[PDB]
Amino acid sequence: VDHYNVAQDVVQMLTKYRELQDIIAVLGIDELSEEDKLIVDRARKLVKFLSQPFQVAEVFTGMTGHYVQLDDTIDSFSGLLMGTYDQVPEMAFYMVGGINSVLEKAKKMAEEAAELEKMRRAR
Amino acid sequence: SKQLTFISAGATAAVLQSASAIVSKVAGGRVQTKTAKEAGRHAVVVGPETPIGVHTAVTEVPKSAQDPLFSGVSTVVVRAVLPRAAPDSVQLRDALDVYASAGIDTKEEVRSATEAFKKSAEVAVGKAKAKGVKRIVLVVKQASKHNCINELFKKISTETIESAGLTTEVVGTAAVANQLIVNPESLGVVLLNDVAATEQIELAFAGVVGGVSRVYHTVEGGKISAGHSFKSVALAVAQELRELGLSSEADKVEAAASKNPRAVVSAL
Amino acid sequence: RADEVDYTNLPAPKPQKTVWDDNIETEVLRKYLDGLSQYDMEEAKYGV
Amino acid sequence: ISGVSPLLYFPPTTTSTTNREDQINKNTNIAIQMIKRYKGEVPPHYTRKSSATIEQVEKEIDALLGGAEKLRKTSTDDQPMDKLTLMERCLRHALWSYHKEEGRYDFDQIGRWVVYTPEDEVKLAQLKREVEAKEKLAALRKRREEEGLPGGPVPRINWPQEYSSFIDREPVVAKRIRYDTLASTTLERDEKQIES
Amino acid sequence: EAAERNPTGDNARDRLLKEVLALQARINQR
Amino acid sequence: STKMQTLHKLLTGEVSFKNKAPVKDCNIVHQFGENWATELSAYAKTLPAEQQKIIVRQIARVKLTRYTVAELAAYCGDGPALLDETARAANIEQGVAFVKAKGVEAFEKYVAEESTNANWKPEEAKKFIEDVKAKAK
Amino acid sequence: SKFCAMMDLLEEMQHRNRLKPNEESWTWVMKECVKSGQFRLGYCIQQVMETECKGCPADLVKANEANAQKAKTEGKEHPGHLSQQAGLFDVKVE
Amino acid sequence: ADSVGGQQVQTIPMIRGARFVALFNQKQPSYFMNAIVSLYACLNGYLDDVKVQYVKFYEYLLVHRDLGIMYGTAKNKFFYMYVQELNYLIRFFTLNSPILHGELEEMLKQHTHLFLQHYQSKMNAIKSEKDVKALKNLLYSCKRAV
Repeated sequence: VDHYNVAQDVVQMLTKYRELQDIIAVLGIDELSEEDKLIVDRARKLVKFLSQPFQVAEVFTGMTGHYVQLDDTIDSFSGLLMGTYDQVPEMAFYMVGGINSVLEKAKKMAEEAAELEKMRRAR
Repeated sequence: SKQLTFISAGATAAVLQSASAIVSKVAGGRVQTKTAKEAGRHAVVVGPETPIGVHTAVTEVPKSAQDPLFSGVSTVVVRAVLPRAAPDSVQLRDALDVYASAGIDTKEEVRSATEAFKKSAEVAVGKAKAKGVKRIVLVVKQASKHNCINELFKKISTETIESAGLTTEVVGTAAVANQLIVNPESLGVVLLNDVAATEQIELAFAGVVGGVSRVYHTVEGGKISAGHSFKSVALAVAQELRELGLSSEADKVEAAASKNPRAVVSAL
Repeated sequence: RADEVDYTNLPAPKPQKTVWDDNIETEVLRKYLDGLSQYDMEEAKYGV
Repeated sequence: ISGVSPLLYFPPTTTSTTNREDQINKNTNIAIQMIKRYKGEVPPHYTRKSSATIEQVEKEIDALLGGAEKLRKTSTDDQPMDKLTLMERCLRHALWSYHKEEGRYDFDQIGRWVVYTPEDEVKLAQLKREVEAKEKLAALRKRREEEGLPGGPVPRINWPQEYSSFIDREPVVAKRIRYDTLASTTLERDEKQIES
Repeated sequence: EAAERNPTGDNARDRLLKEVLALQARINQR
Repeated sequence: STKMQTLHKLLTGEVSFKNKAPVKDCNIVHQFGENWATELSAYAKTLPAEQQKIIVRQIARVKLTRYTVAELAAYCGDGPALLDETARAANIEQGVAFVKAKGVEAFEKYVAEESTNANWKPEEAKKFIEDVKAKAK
Repeated sequence: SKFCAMMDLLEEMQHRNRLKPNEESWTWVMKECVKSGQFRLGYCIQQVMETECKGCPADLVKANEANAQKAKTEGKEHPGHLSQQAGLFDVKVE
Repeated sequence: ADSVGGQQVQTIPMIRGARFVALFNQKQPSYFMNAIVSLYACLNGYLDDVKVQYVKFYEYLLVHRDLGIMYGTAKNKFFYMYVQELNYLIRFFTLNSPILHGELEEMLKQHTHLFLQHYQSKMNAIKSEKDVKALKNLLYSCKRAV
């Protein structure tokens, strides 16, 4: 039942984001209300999380493949739908496996950003 | 001089009188036979019902009394017995499962059950090491009602056995009973959780083996014989006399049990 | 000469949940009777 | 039910001379022990500073309130109350709480002088349903005993149909034995000792 | 008052989330 | 050939049922047939002595298993050989008690229904009822 | 259900044939309700007969009342699971 | 159509239309009696104070079970949900008839008052990590049950 409900919620959110894309392209993201903004952000994160590198795609991509489990996927998607990962950077879900890898990539991105900002301030 | 403690737990007056006559005739009056309800040594308990003060309920397949059908089989069936209170009072095996649902505290009961399970696991692992087997089989009733007592039994038994160094395989009741009655040679040591179903399975195994006397280990420390039929009671009396130090009498009683199970007293 | 028999397949015994009569006693002991029914179904599925 | 059974099923009838009185005594002992464990320890004894009876207190309260009946004035619930009304409410609340604890369940007065919260109302309704159900069950079991039917409850089952459905006979035999034992047994307790 | 009187993978994920949030807060502070 | 091989493997325990159900006489009769014991005994004669002995032992153990755990514990205490006679005596005693408790016609009807549900032959039911009546008086 | 069959027949007669039911049909319906023991349907049919026809038979009304009182005394006034108390998270929605 | 890019104004037609849309969701066919009763309630506004996401649970409680009996506030005689034989009576006589109109309105008022008092208040008060998930599961289960 958890799998079914998560799938249905994901489909509804993606459909709503697809519908709202047209308004975004006509009136701008600012015109949308806060609820629509949250839905848009969550939908983009879901879209980027659905991406998954393959162990046979090393030559095409240049990165190690990932194997994900059904329970891990369901739990991660449920958390994302509930909003447990709103503060996470959007790009962290791109070309990754589970939520653990997502958090590791977010940590790496934060560390690199802090180092780059420190260098810029030093300049 | 010496005393033999006869305990009755759900036994028939006919079987009790048969046992009394057998012991009197065989001993000749040297060792008196006193009736009581609890003992730690030189005690024989007649009747399916478990007596008071017993924590281990081991039984084996004696070589002398092997049935022709089950000749050569070697498996040790040990049942764990929780402390028994008065019949009116709630037994531990049921209190530990009902108080949890009711919300009542179950600390002392849990501790007592843990002590009993640890003793039973120690006896079972000792038997397994003596036999040379590497893995034992735990038997737990899968009834949804017994979702706490069985869990505690499994946890404690597996912890103790893993600490000792042997392996454990958990199973239900119906499948294990069918295996023990059809192909018992595939099981070396089987421990049973404290349940009426396990007690009945142990009794059925003892009966189908051809009639044997079970051994009960009490908190006081020792071994007491247990029987439920005429042949089982005769074997228990023979073993008790052998323990007392009577070999010829024990052999005669064993021969009478093997020959005329239902009328051993007249046979000897 | 085919389609003879499977042998190693046993149909699962379809359990039937025990049904109690509608009475004040049933209402009072709903929990106990339902627990008995659950135990019966579990025993049916587990054999004994 | 393929396979001829070695034996034909018969009623175990093991309760040949197990008196319902003895069964109820066993149930009462079990309940007493369980309730003692649940409560822990009896609360320490208390010595009354003053000696009086509940009936005497009720009479005194009624006499006190009778003198101010003319002075007492009705008003809307949301409007502020009067001293007479406040004294009445407090005294009646305490008195009826004591009565309900003691065992006198006058729901009509309790719902009036003790209910001030929806939680209280829900508790009152649940308690009333429980009491009425217990009374009806006691009456029905009394009638059943008079009729001579087995005291214990019995399910609505077609044992021939269960036999036909089941292949193995052991689970069916166990179920029949359990249900027959339940029917033979009487699930009643010594309410006198429980209340004591 | 009575309620007060009466009385690892998820933990690892929570720890990682806390660490990432702390890193974001730290870079914001910088 | 395949049926006999599967039956021998199942009795030996090499191959279990699809649902891992216990290997009981009732299930064996349901799957293979009523004459499984006779056909297996005939087939085993084409096997070495050890296999024939194993077949006989497994058949006897299955016949013993045909009873329930409670019945085995109550009646098999004095030996499997005496188990059948003990069970028959217990059933006859139960029938006598039923007759003494609830008349004779009610006992007759109850025995008829019990035989109907238990697949007992009419001749066997008549023998049992006559035996219990004779024991009563 | 004889009651359901008769109500369907009445609907077919009145709507798809333009024929007004007579008092005999309603009396038969009330008799069936009384025989079945459906005191609530008996009450509804009594109200319908009072509204359209010239009242409901006293014998049938009394029989319905007696059946209702018998059910009330025996405890079968309403279903059991409805009387059962269930919280927000307790309702076992299948 | 006009509310695509602007804040909505909660008028009676919009509220009732949203509730009807939520009701239309279903997996299995619904019996005529339950369907017509729910539609009549929504039309007459007994759901106007009910939440859109909780309409399905409201309907489940109204149809599969009852609250008047549970809370001891029963006053009707023949108009009860568990009497499935009232479907033909409803087919014969319109709901907007003196025979059933009063009983239906009383039952709907009682159910709505009880729901708002007890269940919806708890739903709005839910604040946790597990209670919210349980409520979501319950809502979906009701949605695909009725």
